[PDB]
Order: sequence, then C-alpha cells, then structure tokens
Amino acid sequence: MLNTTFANAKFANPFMNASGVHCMTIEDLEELKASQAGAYITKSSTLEKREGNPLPRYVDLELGSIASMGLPNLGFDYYLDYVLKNQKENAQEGPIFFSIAGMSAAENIAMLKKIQESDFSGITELNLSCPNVPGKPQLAYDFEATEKLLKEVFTFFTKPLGVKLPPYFDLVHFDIMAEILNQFPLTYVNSVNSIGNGLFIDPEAESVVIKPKDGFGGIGGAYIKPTALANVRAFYTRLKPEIQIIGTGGIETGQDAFEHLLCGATMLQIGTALHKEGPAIFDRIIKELEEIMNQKGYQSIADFHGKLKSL
Amino acid sequence: MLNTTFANAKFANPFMNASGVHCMTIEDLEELKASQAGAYITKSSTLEKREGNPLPRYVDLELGSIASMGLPNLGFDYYLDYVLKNQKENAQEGPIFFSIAGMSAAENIAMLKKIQESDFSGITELNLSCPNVPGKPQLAYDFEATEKLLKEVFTFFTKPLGVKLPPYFDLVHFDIMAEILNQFPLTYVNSVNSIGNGLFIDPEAESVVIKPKDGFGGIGGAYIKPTALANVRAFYTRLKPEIQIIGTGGIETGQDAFEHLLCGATMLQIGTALHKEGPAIFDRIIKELEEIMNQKGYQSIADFHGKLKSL
Ligand SMILES: Cc1cc2nc3c(=O)[nH]c(=O)nc-3n(C[C@H](O)[C@H](O)[C@H](O)COP(=O)(O)O)c2cc1C
Ligand SMILES: Cc1cc2nc3c(=O)[nH]c(=O)nc-3n(C[C@H](O)[C@H](O)[C@H](O)COP(=O)(O)O)c2cc1C
Ligand SMILES: O=C(O)c1cc(=O)[nH]c(=O)[nH]1
Ligand SMILES: O=C(O)c1cc(=O)[nH]c(=O)[nH]1
Repeated sequence: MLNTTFANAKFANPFMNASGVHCMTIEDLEELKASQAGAYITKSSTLEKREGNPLPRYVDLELGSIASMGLPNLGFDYYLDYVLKNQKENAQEGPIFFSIAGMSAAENIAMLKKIQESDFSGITELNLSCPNVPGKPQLAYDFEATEKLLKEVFTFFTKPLGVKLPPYFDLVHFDIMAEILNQFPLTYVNSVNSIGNGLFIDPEAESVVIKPKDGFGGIGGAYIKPTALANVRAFYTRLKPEIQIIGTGGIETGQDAFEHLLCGATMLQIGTALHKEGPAIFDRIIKELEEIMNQKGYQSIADFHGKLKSL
Repeated sequence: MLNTTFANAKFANPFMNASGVHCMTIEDLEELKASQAGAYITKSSTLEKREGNPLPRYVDLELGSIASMGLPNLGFDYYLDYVLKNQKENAQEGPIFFSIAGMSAAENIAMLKKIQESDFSGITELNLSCPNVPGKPQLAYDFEATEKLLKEVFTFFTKPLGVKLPPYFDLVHFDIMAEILNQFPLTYVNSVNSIGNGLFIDPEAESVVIKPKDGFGGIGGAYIKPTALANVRAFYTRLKPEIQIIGTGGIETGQDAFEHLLCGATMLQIGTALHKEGPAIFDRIIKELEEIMNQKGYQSIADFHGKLKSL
C-alpha cells in the first residue's frame, strides 16, 4: 500500500530516518537497512571528522527534543566509502541518501565535487540549515548566499540532489525561496530541519539543560509539527512539480505521517521519535498508516497525496 | 511578592493579557481591569475599524492555538477615547498599554502622531509582527524597513514605546535586531508574537481547521514556549539595560511564568491560556508563581529575575 516513487527510484514505503538520528556509524546504518524503513540517510558530514559540541547536548522532552549536537560525524570519506561499498552489494530496494553539511561554501563544493567524481549512484542531501554550530548561521536564511551557492553547485553536479531547509514563517520567504529553487534541476527539498535556537529550562535547578550555546538548541518533535506541515504545504503549492518534497518534523504516529502526505510530502523522515524508540518505530508507524488508509478505503498514497482541503 | 517596576511605573504583579486576547471592546478591557492582572493592553488597532478575516479563524488545540484573526478591531479612535477616559478616573495601579498595528508605515506614523498629540500618559506598543493579514508580511523580518520606520518614529514620539516582535530563530538575527533597537530610546521589546504561518489539520476530514489563508495561522501556547523563552533570553543578553522586556508565549502556569522571569522578562503576557480560561487565570497563575517563590524562599522577583544559569 505504501509503495513510493521518488527521485525516479522505487521505495517500499516513504519512511526514513532524519539525518542526524541513528545514522552516525556503519553499525547504525546497517540497523536502519535491517529495519522496515523504506530508505535511509547518513549523518550530515563535514570534510574532517568532528567530535561535535560538549555534553549534555541532547535532551528528551515531553513534547519533543532539544539538542545542539554540533555536527559530530566520522568525516566525508568514511561515509563515501560506506555508500560506495553498499551500492555494489545491491542489497536493498532504493538508493541510500548521503547528507553533507560543509562548514563553508568551499567545503560543500569540495564534497559535492568528490561525490560527482565518485561512482556514487544514490541521492545527495545538501544541508543548508544546521542551527547548532557556534558562530555559523543557517545558510538558507540568507537568500542571496543560498542562490549564489546553488548556482555554483549546478555548474557541475548532475546527480540527484535535494536541499534540507530550515523552517520559514513568513509567506513571502516561501515565495522568495521557491523562486530561487525553481530555476534549478533540483530533485527535492526536505522541509523541516529543527526549529533553531529554542530554549528549555529546568525550573527547579533554574538552569538550561544542554551545555552548548548557553542552552540554546534546535527543537524537534510535537512542538514543531504545525510549522513542519506548513512548510511542506507551502513549498508543495509553490515548487515546480519536478522538485519533490521530503516531509520532516513531528512525525511519531501514522496520523502525523498521513498529515504530511496530505500536505504534499512524498518521502517522510523521523528524527526525535526514532531517537526515542529506535528502528522498531518503522514497523509500528507503517502499520498505523496502513490502518488509517484501510479505514478510509485507500489502497495507495496517491489516493490522498497532496489532497489537503482548504475551507 | 510580585511587585514590579516597568517603564518607570509601578505594577502590583507582572501579568497582563497579550494583545488580541480579551481586549477588543470596552467591556473586555473593564473585565481585565477588574481581574488580578497587574496591567492590560488593548487589541492592536488600525486607523479604521476592521471586521477581520472570515470564520473559523481561531481554534483551540491540545498544545495551544492556531488563529488568523486578521486584526479585527474597533478602530484607533475608539481605543484612544477609552484609554483617555480611564486615565482621568485614576482607577487603577499602573498605566494602560495601547497597541497599534498600522496596515502601512503611514498608518503607524499617523497613529503615533495622534498618541503623541493626545493627553495619553500610558504606554504604547508598536506591533511589528502580525502574521495573519493576507499579503502583509511581518515587518520585523525586514531589518532595513524596521530600522527606517523606527528612525522616523523617534524623530517625534517621546512617550513610552515598546515593540512587539516576531520570533527569531538565528542568533545573528538577534544580533542585527539588538543593534538596530539599541540606538533608540525604546522602553521595551515584547518577545514573542505568535509563530507565523503554522498549519493544523483534521486528519479525519482531511482538511485545515481555519478558513483564512488556506488554513495557515499563527501558533500559540505550549508549542511555542521554547522559542518564546529563547527570544526573551537572547534579547535580555543583547539589549541595553534601558530597554526592558515583556515575555509572551506559552505562559499557562506559574512555572512557565517563573521560566520567562528567569530569562529576563519583566512583564509577562498571556494569550492562548487566557483565551481558554478567561480572566480568572490571573488569580490562579499569581498564586502558582507565589507558591514557587515560597518554596524557594524568594520574597521578590529580583531574587531570580534574569538569573537563568548556563551549564
Ligand atoms: C539529535 C539530532 C541531530 C540532528 N542532526 C541533523 C543532521 O546531521 N543533519 C540534518 O539535516 N538535520 C539533523 N537534525 C534535524 C533532523 O533531521 C530533523 O530535521 C529535526 O529533528 C525535525 O524532525 P523531528 O521532529 O522528527 O525531530 C538533527 C536532529 C536531531 C534531534
Ligand atoms: C486570538 C489572538 C489574536 C491575537 N491578536 C494579537 C494582536 O492584536 N496584537 C498582538 O500584538 N498580538 C496578537 N496575538 C498574539 C499574542 O499577543 C501572543 O503574542 C501569542 O498568542 C503568543 O502567546 P500565547 O502563547 O500565550 O498565545 C494574538 C494571539 C491570539 C491567539
Ligand atoms: O548536528 C547538529 O547539531 C544538527 C545538524 C542539523 O542540521 N540539525 C540539527 O538539528 N542538529
Ligand atoms: O489579529 C491578528 O490576526 C493577530 C495580530 C497579531 O499581531 N498576532 C496574531 O497572532 N494575530
């Protein structure tokens, strides 16, 4: 029932981890391969291996999560080696997704050139929205800089590319970004990265709960679903149809998934809830989404994809 | 215990309604006068009366609210008349606050000139962040336009002025806005207006739940508390001490109030929770905040104001 076509590839179901969650090592990635996720994505990588921010840097909250990981990762070459060996095995349905989050424009271009030159045949996600590296703003809140970067990328990069975007809150920003993105042969936009620079306080201790940046961290989970849905929907009605959408933010239940898809998402990623539950989440949420479709008499996601009704 | 000094005036406690909630008519305002609120503020007004957006335009959610009111209000003259007759009675502790949300720069300047020329002795709040008028972006996401407007305002407006700001999600935006605001003799900044252009879906009906703007509305309540606290804290550490802060967003319990005050807020406004509970909320939340202070041995808000600890 959950068969999906995305980036010209076939997936068994739309569900994936979100980048940063359960995907740091090869062991993590093999556990996602082994789970019922339709597809999976590596941790955003940088050219060099990174320890990330000081701890405590992730905390579970009743309504979601707050974190400031600081892009801990094992470095671009580690991930590139892994995806290049797994592609050769032909041991799963659908390509692996490879996320990069260079610490500068130069780092991103260098990694994209290495991907282009490699044999990698999967999908790349360019992360323009990490909100947790000290002193490094979300690039995709700088429309001029984003356009300048993407224009350079598309002078050479011919393989499937999506962009991971921060949440936007003003409809003219959606208009501006769609106009920028629509001039390129982009494969997809992935909406939303964590809501940037939120704060959570333990009122008893009178103190923040993560160490980095005086407690300021990206917010994920049930807090952000309204914004995530709006960002998916707003881009679905403004992007050219050649650019598909991955929906991320506040997905825990089949109902949440069913609301992203109604908005126009084609693939779905799970961050916070997967952090909390582990890869068993995929079998649970798939069954919850199929139960909603069965109740409604739907036998494919095309029966309601994109079909959110206005009043 | 909750005695507060703000804008050079004395208030019995820091709690207020948020603009837009329970403050549309004279009867609404008199009910706030009669409640235990330390202060209250008028609905944001425009030069002409406005019916606002089509209905359904407000919905209660488990984790807060979604709304697109469209600035329904009874027009500038009506509110100016009301505050100018209530000042004359000398019938409460502390000045009334008067919110304005001109549909253009010209409307705001014209309303500020009328306030300046009138006898009004209370406090004015310039709303730069309504996210619900179709085709009118939040002005305070346009740094150049904000600075240009505020420079013109401070050529003539000498009375106490605060600005109601949208949530920011990137620390460089907090730097940019503090640099803009710190050049002026502003009384306060009120952080946060609702999170703009969120979406809420009834999955059974497969449709949005408010009529205007295809169901996109400002989000309030528990969803936005992490963002509101971060905005209050980020401006408290960047603004000159002459500019005080009003905290707004997700306040329902004494604990929530205590967190905003630890961040640096001096006055506190209640939107969604007051919409749900009515003016009886002020007695309840005052008692809850007093119990927190009693348990901690605090006899004034200065015992913990601004004292949030980092790790
Ligand atoms: C622990 C953690 C680390 C994350 N790291 C990344 C990352 O490396 N790259 C990425 O694009 N975003 C990352 N994110 C953001 C998520 O992919 C996702 O966009 C965000 O958590 C919203 O989804 P959620 O509500 O399911 O958590 C991270 C999130 C979390 C909680
Ligand atoms: C029904 C409604 C209408 C509102 N109208 C205004 C308004 O006229 N002016 C204003 O500055 N903000 C308005 N707000 C936003 C609030 O003052 C407050 O900033 C927002 O609701 C966040 O607080 P809360 O979490 O307590 O709701 C509106 C909020 C609601 C729910
Ligand atoms: O590793 C990080 O901190 C991280 C990266 C990113 O893009 N998003 C986020 O929520 N955290
Ligand atoms: O009346 C409105 O729609 C309104 C005004 C504003 O500033 N904030 C909001 O949440 N609603």
